[PDB]
This record gives sequence, C-alpha cells and structure tokens, in this order.
Amino acid sequence: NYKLTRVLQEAVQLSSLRHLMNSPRNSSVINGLDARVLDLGHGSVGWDVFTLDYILYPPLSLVLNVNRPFGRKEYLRIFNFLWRF
Amino acid sequence: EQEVREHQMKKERFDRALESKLLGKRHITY
Amino acid sequence: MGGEIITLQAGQCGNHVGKFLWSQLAKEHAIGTDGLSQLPDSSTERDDDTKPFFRENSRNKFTPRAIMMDSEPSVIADVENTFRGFFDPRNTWVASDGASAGNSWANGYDIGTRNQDDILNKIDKEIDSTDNFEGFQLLHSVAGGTGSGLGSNLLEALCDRYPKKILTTYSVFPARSSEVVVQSYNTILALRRLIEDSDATVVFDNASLLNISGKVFRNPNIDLQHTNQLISTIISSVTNSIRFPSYMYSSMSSIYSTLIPSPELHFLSPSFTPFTSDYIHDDIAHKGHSSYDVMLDLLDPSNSLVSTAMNNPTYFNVYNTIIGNVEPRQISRAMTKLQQRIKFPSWSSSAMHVNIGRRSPYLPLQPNENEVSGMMLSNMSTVVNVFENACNTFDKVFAKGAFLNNYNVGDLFQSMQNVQDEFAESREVVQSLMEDYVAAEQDSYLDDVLVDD
Amino acid sequence: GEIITLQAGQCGNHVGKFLWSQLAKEHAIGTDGLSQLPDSSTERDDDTKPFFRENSRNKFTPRAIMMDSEPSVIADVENTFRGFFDPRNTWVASDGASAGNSWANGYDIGTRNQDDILNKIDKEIDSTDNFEGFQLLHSVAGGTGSGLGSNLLEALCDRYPKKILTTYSVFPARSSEVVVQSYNTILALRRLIEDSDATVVFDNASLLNISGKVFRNPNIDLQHTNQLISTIISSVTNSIRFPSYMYSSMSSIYSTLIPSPELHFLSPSFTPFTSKGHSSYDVMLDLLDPSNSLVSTAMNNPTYFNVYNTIIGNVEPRQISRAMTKLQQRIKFPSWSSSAMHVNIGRRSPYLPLQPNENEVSGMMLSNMSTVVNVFENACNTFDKVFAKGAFLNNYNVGDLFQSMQNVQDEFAESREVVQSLMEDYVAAEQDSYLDDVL
Ligand SMILES: Nc1nc2c(ncn2[C@@H]2O[C@H](COP(=O)(O)OP(=O)(O)OP(=O)(O)O)[C@@H](O)[C@H]2O)c(=O)[nH]1
Ligand SMILES: Nc1nc2c(ncn2[C@@H]2O[C@H](COP(=O)(O)OP(=O)(O)OP(=O)(O)O)[C@@H](O)[C@H]2O)c(=O)[nH]1
Repeated sequence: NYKLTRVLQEAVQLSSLRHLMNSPRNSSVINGLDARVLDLGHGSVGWDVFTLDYILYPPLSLVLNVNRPFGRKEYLRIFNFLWRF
Repeated sequence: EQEVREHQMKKERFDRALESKLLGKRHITY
Repeated sequence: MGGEIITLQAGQCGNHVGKFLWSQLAKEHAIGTDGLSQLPDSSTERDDDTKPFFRENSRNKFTPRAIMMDSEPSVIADVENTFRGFFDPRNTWVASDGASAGNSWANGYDIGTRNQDDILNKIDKEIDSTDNFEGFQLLHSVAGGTGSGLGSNLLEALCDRYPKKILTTYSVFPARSSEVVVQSYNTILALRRLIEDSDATVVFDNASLLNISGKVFRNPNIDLQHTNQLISTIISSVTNSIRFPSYMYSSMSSIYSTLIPSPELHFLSPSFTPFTSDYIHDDIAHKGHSSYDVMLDLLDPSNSLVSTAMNNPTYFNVYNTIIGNVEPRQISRAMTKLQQRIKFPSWSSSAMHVNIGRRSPYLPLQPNENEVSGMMLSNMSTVVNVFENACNTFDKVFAKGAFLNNYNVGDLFQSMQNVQDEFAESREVVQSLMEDYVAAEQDSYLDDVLVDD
Repeated sequence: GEIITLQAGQCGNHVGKFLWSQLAKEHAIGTDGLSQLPDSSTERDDDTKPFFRENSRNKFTPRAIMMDSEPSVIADVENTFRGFFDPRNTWVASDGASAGNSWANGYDIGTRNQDDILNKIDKEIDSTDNFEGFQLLHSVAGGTGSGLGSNLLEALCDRYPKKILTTYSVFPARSSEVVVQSYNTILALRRLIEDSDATVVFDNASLLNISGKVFRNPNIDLQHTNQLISTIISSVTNSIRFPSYMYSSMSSIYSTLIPSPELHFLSPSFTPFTSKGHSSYDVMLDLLDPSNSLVSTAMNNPTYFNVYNTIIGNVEPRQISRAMTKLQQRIKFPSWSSSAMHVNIGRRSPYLPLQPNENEVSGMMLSNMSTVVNVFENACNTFDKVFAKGAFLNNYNVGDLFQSMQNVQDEFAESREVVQSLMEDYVAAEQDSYLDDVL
C-alpha cells in the first residue's frame, strides 16, 4: 500500500487539486484525507478491494458527518454506488 | 492510520533509546 | 479519461482560426496577448484547466500547446508580431520553401511529405514536453489547396504514427468558389483522407457564416478575420466542456462516444445562438430569450453554421451544451417540445442529449437576456448534400480532365493516367460514403444485422 | 590539485585571456589582479588556489604559461591585462614572429627551446606543493600551436609520469587550409593517443554555427568563439572551483567519464547561456538535442558510453527524476557497458556579476559517444586523400623533417595507422562483442 499512497499523492499532484496542494491551508486540508484501504473480498479485483476511509479532526468533526464506524455509512454507500457506475 | 502510526512509533522508540543512552538527562533528587 | 489536446494550425485560414481561438481562450482564462497570465500567480485556485491546451512553462505564463504550419511566412510573422511571447517560435513551421506554387492539393501534399520529418520532430518535442495526451485537433482549411494537402499529409502521418490517439478535424468549406474545379478537387482529395484515417470531422460551410455575419453584425461588408472569429468561438464553446470541466462530459473521447455512432458516420453539423464574445455583441440584450428559446434557435436552420438544405433531415446523434445559469425545468420543457418536433429514426430509440456547463468567473457577465448561450451538434446526412455540389462539379468536369497540368507536379505521380486514377478512386470513395449515409438514413441499416446472425 | 594553464598559439592565448577574465569576474579578482573583495570577511566557498597564486599583496596571479611563436598576441594580452599576468611566465622563444603553419617548425622550436619551458614549469611547480597536472588549450589546425603542444606533451609525459594531463583541442572547420592543417591535426591526435590522458574535442564549424544561432550578428568573430570557449571551460571547471560536498577534484570526474585510457575524447555541450526561462527538464532535453552541442554530431543515434552533466542553478529533484527517466528511455547504452548518468548540482558564484537572463538555470554535459569518431573519420579521410593525391607536404619542413622527406611520410603513415586502430577500437566498443573476453 505504500505504492498505492504514492500513486494517490501523484494523482493529487496531477489533478486540478494541485492548486489546493500549493496553497498551504488547502494542502493541510488535503493531507487530512486518510489514504486508508479496507480490503473487501478474498483475492478479488483491485477495484472491488479498494475502499476509502476518512478520519476527521476537531473542530471539524463536531459539525461534519463522515463514515463513522457506528454510523449509517451514508457516504460509504453513496461512494460505492458512484464507484460501481 | 497504521502506516504513519508505526512510522512515528519507530521514530519515538529511536529517540527514547538515544535519549536514554545519552546520559539520561531526566533525573529526580531529594 | 481526460487528456491534453494539441492544436494544429494548417494553411492561412487554419492559422487565422487558431490565432482567433487562442485570443479567445486568453480572454476567457485571463491570459492576454503577451503570453503572461493577466491574473497573478498567487491566486492559484482556478476553476478552469488550461493544462490540456496550454503548456505551463512558468507559473505566470501559459504557452498554448499548439503548432502552426504554413507555406506563407507573412501570416506567421504577423501573428508572432501581434502575439508577442504568446506563441512558441519553435512551433512555427515554414520550411523556407517560399510561397505556394498554386492552389493545388498535390503541392500541399508534396510540401508536407518533403518536410514531414520537421513537423514530426516538432510533434515529438511537444510530446516529450507534455506528460499526458489524448489527441490532436487539426484545422484543415480545405478551401486552400496547399492547406488541404498539408492537412492530408499530417493525417496520413499521425494515423499510423499514433494509433492510440483519437483524431478530430475541422474542415472549413467555402460558400461560392472562385475556381470551383480546383476547389472541389482539393476538397475531394482531403475528404478521401478524412474518410480513410480521420476519426471525427466537423464541417464549416461559409454560406451560413456569411449569412450570420451579415445578420448579427452592423457592417454590411464581411471580413475574413471576424468570419473566422465565429469558427474560433465555436471551437472554444465545444472545448469548454474540457477547459471548464463539467460533471457529465469531461473528455473529448466521452463526447465523441455519444457524437459518433460509427467510424463511417463521422461528420457533424453545428449550430449556435447569436454569439456574445464576438466584436458586435451589443445587440443581444434586446432579444430576452430563455433556455427553451435558446434550444429553439439551436434547432432552427437560421443558426446552423453549415448549409442546412433541410428536406426531412434524418438525425442520428443530437447533442447540445448550454453555458450559463440554466434551469432544469426549462430544459425538460425544451426537451419535451423538441422530441415532438425533431425527426427521429424508427430503428433507434435514442433521443437528444443535453449537457450543462459553467460560465467563466472572469468573462464579462451579460444581462439576463443573453446571459446563457448554447451550442448544438447534430449528426445529419445533410453533409453529403453539401458535398453533392463538389461531386457534381467532379462528374461534369472530369469528363475532359481540365486543370490536369497542375496536380501532376509535386505529388508522387507525374503522369496524367495515375492522377486520373487517383481522382477516380477518391470520387468512388466519396460516392461510397454518400451511399453509406443514405443507407443509414433508412431503417434497413440496423436490419442488416437482424437479418443475418 | 593545482592545475597550470598552457596557452599555445594565438588561439590558446585568446582563449586563456578570455578564461582568465571570466574567472576574475567570477571570483572578484578583476583585471588588476588585486582582491576586489573587502578585507573584513575572509570566509569564501570557492577555490582560487589551483588557478590563482595569492602573493603578499593579496594579488592573484593566474597559474598560466603562454607558449607561442608570435610575441604580438602575447604583448597585446599583456597590454589588455597590465598588472594581471607575470612577465616571468611569458615565453616567446626569442625568435621573433611566427613563420610556417606546419607541425614540423613548431616541434623543432619546442625541442630547441625546451630548456626554458622546462625551467618555467619547474619553477611554477616548486612554487607550491599540491599538484595534480596541467591544462592545455589549443587548436589542432594551427601548425606552430600543434607543434608546441606535442613538444610540451612529450616533455610532460617523459618528465612527470604521475600528473594527469587534460587538453582542449579545437578542430578546424570545413575550409581551404584543411589540405595542410589536417597534417597538424592528425599529428596532434597521434600525440594525444600516445601520451595525453584526457582531451575535449571542439569543431570550429559547429562552434560558428552555434555562435550565429545564439547571436544576432551572423558575422561571428574569433573573439566570440574564444569567449564561448571561456564560458564552456568555466562551466566545466565550476565543479572544481566551487567544491561543496561531492566533487573537489577533476580526477573523480575523469574517472567517472573516461572508462578506459584508449577512449579519452569527450564532447562538451552547454545550454542555455548568453554572451526560470527554461526548467531543468527542458535544459537536459536541450543538452540531449544535438542543436546545443559544441561539436558536429553527424549521427542519428550515437552510442552513448559515459555521460556526466553539471546543472548550475536552483534545481528541484522531481524534474531531475523526470529528465533522468526520459534520458534512460531515449538514450541507448551498449549491452556490455553500464548506463551511468551522473548529475552534479554546481553552485553559482556570488562574487560574479549577474549574467543576462537571470534566474535561468543552465546545464553543461560531457559525453563519450560516436560523435567524435565522425570528425576523426572525416579528418583522416581528408588527410589520406590529400596525401595520396598531392605530394606537396615534402616541400615545407624544418630540421630533421627537412633533412629527409621519407621519415615524414613514415611518421604520417604511422599516425594514420594509429588513428585507424583507434577508430576501430571505438567501433568495436560500440558493439556488444567488445567485452566478450570475460563473458
Ligand atoms: N472564410 C475565410 N476563408 C479563408 C480565410 N483564409 C483563407 N480562406 C480560404 O482560403 C482560400 C484562398 O486560398 P489561400 O487562403 O491563399 O490558401 P492557399 O492557396 O493554400 O495559401 P496558403 O494558405 O498561404 O498556403 C479562400 O477560398 C478561402 O475560402 C479566412 O480568413 N476566412
Ligand atoms: N576559434 C578560434 N581559433 C583560432 C583563433 N586564432 C587562431 N585560431 C586557430 O588557428 C588556426 C589558423 O592558423 P594560425 O592562426 O596561423 O595558427 P598557427 O598555424 O599555429 O600560427 P600561429 O598562431 O601564429 O602560431 C585556425 O584553424 C584556428 O583553429 C581564434 O581566435 N579563435
């Protein structure tokens, strides 16, 4: 997964979000994104085994709702549907 | 989380071992 | 799936269209004429994306990813002097071969084949400079013989040099040709290569261009510069979906997936509402139209940029892009009104497609009357009707073989019989294209695969 | 570590004057030789010791000796640099103006007045302790220059067998005098094969072409060519003159560039420069492109053996990595040799006035490929043609070469044979079957 997070950083650099990466505050906002993969399936395809795990930090966590382990996984299922499409 | 966690943990272990080997500046007196 | 696109300016008309398009893109993205971006490099947050079309040599200078190639150095020097530092002097190809020795397609093909190594080396240098790439955009300008020959040579090189890239072309057809024989010969010789290797082709008939420039402009006299301004605005509007990437269409491949049903049917018809970025754009706030009226104007024959000749036209792939503050209820109303007014083939249940783009935050905001504009691209067989004039000229002049002493030089064939055979082959190719179009206009085109499995 | 410059012929004198002016402007020494830097701060990051001897007056005398049969150019250089050079380090042979553009007269003058040059170089060596070798700069076309260069090369190899010798040989362009200058060129080349340790090639035609391309005036001057020679020598010696962490001696550079003493001819290139605008990736791309080399390539895909580049300016590692990947993809290396690509970040001189086009990172590159063999083949072919067609070289000789013309023809045949074996060794190393003795 180190090559995976390196590819993620390279994609962030290549995309239009390179402006947010150049801006220092938005750079920290992007670094707040967790490049964490939850393995799904046994020997499945690289697309299906892919999963995005995002972790908030205060004082943004007290306002924004994310895929918490004890929540409804609304963002998780929305991202899964959009990822299938 | 485990990646950066183990990275920082290895760094902290090395730092603590080096600080303990270097004369142990932490002390308590009476 | 979005990649960078490199612009190919060929011929005098192609170079003028490219210059106008680059000036329009500079005005949109606040880049200006000096090449240095008018916006400070500190405001890095940019909703647009100049990377596919501009090379970021520095943080404040956006060099357009474009190569100009022409035999007349006068227009190239004029463009370079007007746009000081905007263009790259290393991407200007003249070959020092002097002025064109006639308006023959063979001359252009020869001047392209002789210096094919130089233009290919320039393309390779641009490919080395860029990291991502998707395809080129060639400006044919088939009205000029040398320009059409250069475009055909570029196509015949790029097809087998980069087969993994999609190739789009823009062929500008004249309204009334001074020498119809030579101009039809050049257009047919370019159309042969367009059918052979080109993946997508957009036609631009000058009759509707002259009509629009006489209607919307105040001056009765029409100038070629603000005539090509219309084509450049069209190209900028159709590339907006990549420059300011929308949410549905974000790649030229994805656009051509729904715009091109098959490699044989790769000829579209454009239409645009009264423009707002042209010179005389003050008479636009007196119309007071909505998105439904914009769609009506897009579907009207008076706003098409090619000769309509609408005699029960058969549509195959109708697509539209609306730029501005667009309303979904009005879009649905316009779709319901157009699905009951546009002829659809009974063998395909596919309807017209609507896409909504975003307006530039630095472009001059227009009043609520014409703040929203629209572009429409329709796959109609009426392009073969535009070609029918050239085919009839070929059929009525090829009986004798006039002007044969001009196409014999330059090309690889100096004899008359070989040139006659090549012209007959090109005529057969365009006839087969017209037959395929008039067959796809019927329901038996899809039944051909139903009757045999 | 100290290197002594040797200015042979009028070309050598001109390039030495230009190089010393450039080095003075860089290290703040000026034309008067006195330290242009204030005496309040002595902390410096450069290295003027191997090139400048600092006296009690804090004046930096250039460690250079001028050997030429024409005292006029030496007197002109002295007039333009009054108070810079040492009159004791001047050698005019006390024979008046030059006469004869053949290698024979030059070698005879060298063998006659070798005692003076030997005493001069001995005094220059004994003035200090740390020594590594000498530096020669000459044109193989000039007869007296090539003769003096061959004489000094012979003296150095038979006197100091431990000091490494490097030379900068400027080959002539496509002109008329190549019918007789080719003799001097091939004789100097044979001498380099026999004794010299390192050689940097220069083609006058490609030099004039690059000069006319970079300059607005097409009437290129020999002074402009010498100025560009000064610039390329400064860019290639910056690594030694400003050593920070990696490179502090030319020995390591020549070890990583020259793999074998039989292959000791290097092609230089430098871009961009005048006499932010271009990133380091574009600079390395231009270096790879033949339109920025100081020698005529005349090859579609030369067989690169060993290359080494020095980038001057503030450079970041991502563009370096991208350019290195592109170079590994494009440049082809033999299947028996290594694909070594060395990059050295050279610091800029703070005591040097700002060159035009400021903040434009530049790059120099020394390569060992099949571009020198093309020029060598052209030179030896012209020599063979003129020799087998016209017997006129036996009319202008001096000393032993004039006593009998058969020995001259024998020496020329031997030089042709050794350069033929040399180019055969190059064309063999170009193939993978060269190192078949161990595999
Ligand atoms: N509408 C329009 N047509 C143009 C323009 N420029 C050139 N053309 C077309 O070009 C034709 C005239 O030929 P040229 O423009 O000289 O093309 P050419 O003969 O190949 O010469 P070069 O383009 O310099 O190589 C006309 O019939 C026009 O249709 C333009 O700016 N606007
Ligand atoms: N590039 C360059 N080459 C020079 C210059 N001066 C002399 N040369 C070289 O000198 C050659 C011409 O011969 P000469 O100038 O007579 O040199 P020479 O034969 O050694 O005679 P002397 O210089 O008087 O000793 C040319 O081929 C050049 O390579 C110069 O200023 N610039």
